Amino acid sequence: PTHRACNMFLESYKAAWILTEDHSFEDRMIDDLSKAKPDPLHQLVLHFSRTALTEKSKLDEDYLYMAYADIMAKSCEVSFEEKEMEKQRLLYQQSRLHTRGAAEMVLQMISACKGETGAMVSSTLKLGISILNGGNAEVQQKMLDYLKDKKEVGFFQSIQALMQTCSVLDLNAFERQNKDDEFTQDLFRFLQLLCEGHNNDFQNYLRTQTGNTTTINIIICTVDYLLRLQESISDFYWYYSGKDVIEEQGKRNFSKAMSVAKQVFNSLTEYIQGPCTGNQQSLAHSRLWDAVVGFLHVFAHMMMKLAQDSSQIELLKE
Amino acid sequence: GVQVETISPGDGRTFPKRGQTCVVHYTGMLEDGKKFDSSRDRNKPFKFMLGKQEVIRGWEEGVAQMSVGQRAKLTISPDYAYGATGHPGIIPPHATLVFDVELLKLE
Amino acid sequence: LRLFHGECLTISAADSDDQRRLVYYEGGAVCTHARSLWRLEPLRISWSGSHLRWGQPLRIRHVTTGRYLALTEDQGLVVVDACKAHTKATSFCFRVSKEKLKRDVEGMGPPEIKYGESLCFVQHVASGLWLTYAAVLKKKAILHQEGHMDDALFLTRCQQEESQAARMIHSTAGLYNQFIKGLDSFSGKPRLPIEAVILSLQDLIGYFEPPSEELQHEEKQSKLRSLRNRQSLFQEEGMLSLVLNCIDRLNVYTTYAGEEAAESWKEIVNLLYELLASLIRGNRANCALFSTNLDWVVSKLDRLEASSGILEVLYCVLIESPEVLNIIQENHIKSIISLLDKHGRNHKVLDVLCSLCVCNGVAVRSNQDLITENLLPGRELLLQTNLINYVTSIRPNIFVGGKWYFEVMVDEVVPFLTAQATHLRVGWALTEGYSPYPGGGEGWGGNGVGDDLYSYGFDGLHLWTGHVARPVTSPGQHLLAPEDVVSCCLDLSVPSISFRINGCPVQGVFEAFNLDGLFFPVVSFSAGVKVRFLLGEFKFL
Amino acid sequence: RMPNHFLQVETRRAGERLGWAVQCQDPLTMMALHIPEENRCMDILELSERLDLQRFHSHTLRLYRAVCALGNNRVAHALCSHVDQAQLLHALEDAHLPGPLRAGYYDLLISIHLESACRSRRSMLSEYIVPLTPETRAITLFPPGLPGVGVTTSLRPPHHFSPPCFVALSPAIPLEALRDKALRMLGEAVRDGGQHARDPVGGSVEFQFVPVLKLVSTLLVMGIFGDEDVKQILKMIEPEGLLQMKLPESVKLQMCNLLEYFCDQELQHRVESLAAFAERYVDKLQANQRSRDFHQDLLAHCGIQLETSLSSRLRSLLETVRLSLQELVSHMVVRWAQEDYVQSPELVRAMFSLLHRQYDGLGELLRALPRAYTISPSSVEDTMSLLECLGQIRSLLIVQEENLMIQSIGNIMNNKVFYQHPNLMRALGMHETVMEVMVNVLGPKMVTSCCRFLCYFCRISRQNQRSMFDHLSYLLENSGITPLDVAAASVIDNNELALALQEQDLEKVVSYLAGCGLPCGGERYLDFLRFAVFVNGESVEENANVVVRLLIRKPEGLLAAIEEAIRIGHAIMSFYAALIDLLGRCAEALRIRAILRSLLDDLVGIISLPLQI
Repeated sequence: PTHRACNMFLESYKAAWILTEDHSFEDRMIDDLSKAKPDPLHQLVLHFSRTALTEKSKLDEDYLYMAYADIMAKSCEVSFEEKEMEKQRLLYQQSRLHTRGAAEMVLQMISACKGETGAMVSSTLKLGISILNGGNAEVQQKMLDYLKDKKEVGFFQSIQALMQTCSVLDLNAFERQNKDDEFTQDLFRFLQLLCEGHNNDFQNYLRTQTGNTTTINIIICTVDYLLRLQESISDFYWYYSGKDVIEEQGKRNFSKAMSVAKQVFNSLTEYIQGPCTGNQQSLAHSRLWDAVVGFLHVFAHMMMKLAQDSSQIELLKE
Repeated sequence: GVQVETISPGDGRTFPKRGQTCVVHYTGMLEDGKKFDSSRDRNKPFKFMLGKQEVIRGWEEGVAQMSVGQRAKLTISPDYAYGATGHPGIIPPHATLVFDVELLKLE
Repeated sequence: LRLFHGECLTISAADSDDQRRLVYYEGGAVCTHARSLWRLEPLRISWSGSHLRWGQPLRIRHVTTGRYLALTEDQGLVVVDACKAHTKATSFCFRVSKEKLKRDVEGMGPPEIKYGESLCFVQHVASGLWLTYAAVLKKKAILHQEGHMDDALFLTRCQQEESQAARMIHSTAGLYNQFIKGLDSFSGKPRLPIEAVILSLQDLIGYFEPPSEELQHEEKQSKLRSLRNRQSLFQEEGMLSLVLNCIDRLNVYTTYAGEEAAESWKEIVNLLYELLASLIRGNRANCALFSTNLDWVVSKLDRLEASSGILEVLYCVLIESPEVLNIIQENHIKSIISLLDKHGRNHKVLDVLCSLCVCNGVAVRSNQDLITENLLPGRELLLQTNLINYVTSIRPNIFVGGKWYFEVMVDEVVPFLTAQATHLRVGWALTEGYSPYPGGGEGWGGNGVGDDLYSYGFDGLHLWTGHVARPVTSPGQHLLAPEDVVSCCLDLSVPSISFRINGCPVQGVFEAFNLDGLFFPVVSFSAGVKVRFLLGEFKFL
Repeated sequence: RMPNHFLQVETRRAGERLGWAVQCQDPLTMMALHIPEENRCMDILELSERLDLQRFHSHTLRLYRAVCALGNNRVAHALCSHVDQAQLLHALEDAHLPGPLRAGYYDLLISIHLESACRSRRSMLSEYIVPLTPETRAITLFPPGLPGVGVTTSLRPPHHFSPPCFVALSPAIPLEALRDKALRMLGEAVRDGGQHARDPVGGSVEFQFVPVLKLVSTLLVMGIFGDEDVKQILKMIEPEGLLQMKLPESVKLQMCNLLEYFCDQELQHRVESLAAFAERYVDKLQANQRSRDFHQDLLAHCGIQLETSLSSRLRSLLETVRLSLQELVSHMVVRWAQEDYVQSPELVRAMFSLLHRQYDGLGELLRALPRAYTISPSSVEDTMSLLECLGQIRSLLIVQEENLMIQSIGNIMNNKVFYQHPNLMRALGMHETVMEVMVNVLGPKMVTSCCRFLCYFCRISRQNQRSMFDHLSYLLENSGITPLDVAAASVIDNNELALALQEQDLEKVVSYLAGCGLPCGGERYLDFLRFAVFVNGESVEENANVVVRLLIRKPEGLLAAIEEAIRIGHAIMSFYAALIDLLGRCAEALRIRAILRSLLDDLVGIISLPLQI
């Protein structure tokens, strides 16, 4: 069956080997566009900004944007003395995008993509995490400056709306798969990275963003997510509370759920990490205490029974 | 009906018949002299079997009167042309057709 | 400001069965719409803009109607006209809690009710009730003694632009309606706000003027989205219905109303279309409002009074509306094209027709073929074109006033060199008006295009005068063979001319002539073809 | 008096004496539009002064170019009757027309003739479905780089130009004389522009080049040109030059498109040579496995080698897969952004589409491969019958229309390959097209053949059936009244697939039953639920539960309604039957049985239905 075996061989030689880490080119591509009334990298960033700013009801899958956003996403005591050079290299790369307005590009893209959770949004968040990574002050300040200089309003509508969807865990969905969190990871890493370096002004900005026509509290949303997420976790505990021994699928995606709740308590703690008392009062009167209570239920019983056998201690650990 | 008129003489012998592959240059204009077609614009001669009904009736009956090498003005009647329908986009309904046909050769 | 319920407070949409009185909670699209809006007016004239204080009495005012919300025995809770809106029927106040439960502050006063967070139960102080709702999506509200806990109405500020738009809707409706009622007064009475109105029209057009290309893209898209927003904001409130019925009532006349008014009328109507165009430059939905209405536009296309503005309208309708492109059929396009015939080569027209022809992306093929059958085959209308071969003529050096004769033997005719048959008209012509300029000379040019010209030969021989191809028979019934000898004759005073092929007669021909000209022989020619003059080396006598 | 054009070149008089033999040498011709309304002929070259008619007429050309309509051709013959073929060719050859007109006639020569063929061609140019012909074996990724080779093969269906006959499908031109003409035009342009003489033909460099590079660009995407002419093109570009010329931000876009054809064709040669190696290597390896389903996994074992001496051959060719347009494209795009701050976003998007294609051609291959699909050399003719039909439906995607899609979907139904190679079919994405047309129709009796097609498309395979399964929320939102039995066909077979469905879809369907309180639509929805739950054998519980929870609330003495239906239309009884059947397919979950016993409560219906024989 030579045609059959040849198509099959195309499928297998695509399944592997073609998957070489060619992506090392991407980094140099960036600087190749960095070469020099601006610069080509800047041309491309300003072009995507031109795309984000247009009304489109909903943005179309801009393949080229996904691609160049992924490209820029990949663009970013002897161990200490190397570490200063490495962190400074990272800051050089992040500024390599930052001077060229890519921060505002990410911000406008998340804005423009609104409440849909397209893969393209996922790329905007990949790039945003690539730009902030270490928690640059430069970027956070240009982004806050963008968001105040232009009162978008719909930016936080976007984050809120996608976060109303996002991803959870779900019980029946596991019950029928028995026979996708990466984006929530990117997103709350995003919101954490917006607040890293203890930016009081921007945390307070998240709490209300005063200049906009519609106040929207990202923190109470985030706590709402942490809440539905424990609820899913707890029900998922009652799926296994009787079963003692746990299926590896139940020990895999459950761990993913832990990666999520961890990225999110990291987001909240990053929101409150400074003594910005107002965000504290905001999150205090919010329904987080139900959520820490419920994790305390999951963190009581899962914390006891996962200990029962050696295979699950790994999952107890996370 | 159709009213073919001689323009320039041919051999005066070889008239079109059944099954022959007629080869002609021509042009097509309306009553108003508005040209709508012209084979020489293509510089590609037109080839039709006669009596095979691949052509309009006035062309199908009137070219037979023509001889090889002959040029003739086929003032074909519309009824023998595209008729009350009229060829879409080109020929208006009930438009009498005026051809300046030149039969190159029967084949 | 908007009153979000957790969805928001509003009234019935324009041209409702309700006569726009009864209040409703509602979610969905209305939240962005202007009828969702509610001005909050404290009873005091002074310091009304002071921070809203809990429990202070306040009239609530729907903007777009201008009307004040009020309790009323006649129809239960209803928004109502200010003339009827005595304070006792319409007082209200915002409060922290259901429990029940003073001094004026001449100052900005203490801060309290934050937007979107300070929830506020409504209460009618004159009655002590509550803004309850009954339990489609029209969750109707009425005042009631109790009211379940989710009744709280957290407030949300309107945008500047939008409230400006809405108050503008009130002024706009409130001017055009009385304009219309005034138009009705003389419709049945053969024998009016006007310049008041026109200022509103020009100002509404300025208010909708699309942003310049000269603007940088971000400011452009911002002003553009603001434009689309304002367009919708006049869309929900029936501003289009209003402008269209004003155009309806103004289209009756080509002038009743007094002459003082009639002089401004030609402006007004046209101005309206300009105004109308502005509402449909961009937004698709307004074009969807014209989807049923297209035939209307088409008739008003034919009005030829305001003229072009109706065309720009229709063009705005087509450029951004697949629906309208679908609905359109024979009559409308035939009327469009008929307008093309009725004005003469506005390029806007063709822009309209190509806009009919192809929706943004998809083609609409019936419309396409319809454009073809109603344009192309007639050929009479739009600029038809063709690759003509040059004609060029030569004459013997000396002309003629007695009787005269000349031969012209043919030498080398090539029939269909190029697509055209080669040109060889030969014959008499006068000096005074025969100026065969080689580049385009009426018809497709050539000899015989003029009364001055008197010609023979070419394509079955025969003759041309004026331009007409008159087919006089000849014994040979031949063209001009390269062997052939053309022969030509003329007489002084007597207008006779006659021609011979190869020395034998081709009947009589055309007669009467001006002697105003001084006749000379002419030999037109085209392609590589050549001919011998024979003024007298005759080969025939 | 009215000034007018002196006529740029005029006749050769050649008179003498004796008989005074006036004479001429060669033909000359006006490009003469007339105005019938004034009955005045005029050469169009003159038109560049009375420019109101220039605007009007350039818009007449916009109207012809528009009315030819992209994907329409019945109309185009009339446009042959008007614009005239020869007139087009003369319109191209001369270089004194004002430029909107000039570019307008090039646009017409594109549209009236070349454009529809280019639409038939491009979408399939994206596909890479190579034959296993012996001709497709001696390709080699390298010559024993340089694109434009004649060995590109694939399938890629032939052009169909019906000659523009007017006695009694797409209008015809001489393709080769025209390719030569356009080639001479790019050469004349590179020369005259390269001396920087500044007529400039169209009154702008933009008009001097853009229409011509357009005509050549469609002409070349079309696959007209034959190796050496393509060499002429590339020598007029790189050379290795139009590419090195200073340009307006317009011609650069056409260079971006042309060069995009070069890079895309290079991808064609790359994927094709890699498939040819699939033959050249798999023919070897199969002899190795036979010297000694899951066979695919074994092929993956053959693919584990990089981490049986045949493996070294892979260890060279992969490095061939590593690959000088790769210099100039990146260098030139980077030069273009570098020196100009280009605007017109489209040019930019083209530029960096080119640029991303340049720095990641391995990934361009990695995206190109799933659409590529090798084919047995004997059967290809059927695919040749197939592809064109798809073109037809792809012509309908951008729009009677209905009869064509019916006969075409039927022609696809008849094909042997549609049996033998389903993977090619889902790889073409053709069902997505058929659904796309299916939805454009929905918003009749053309819907129907389309549904038979999507249903049978569900029939042909299960792996393909999931490919249809991805669309169910779309297919159900589209079903306001049949696409729903297409979804039913999507759900009919696999149990894993019936488990794969979201509760939201069944919710949409039961919401449709909420909309059926007034019918047949309801029994349809109930039938979709029937396939949704009952599956192969005892109904899946995971879905059945959710369906019953939804049917607690939505599909609303109810048993009396049966006899009321008996006293007669009967379709309401068919709805009650579909309902009691759907509840007859549902059995933790012990309680739901009480929920159904709540609605035996039957009993009398079997007796009444037996009495109604």
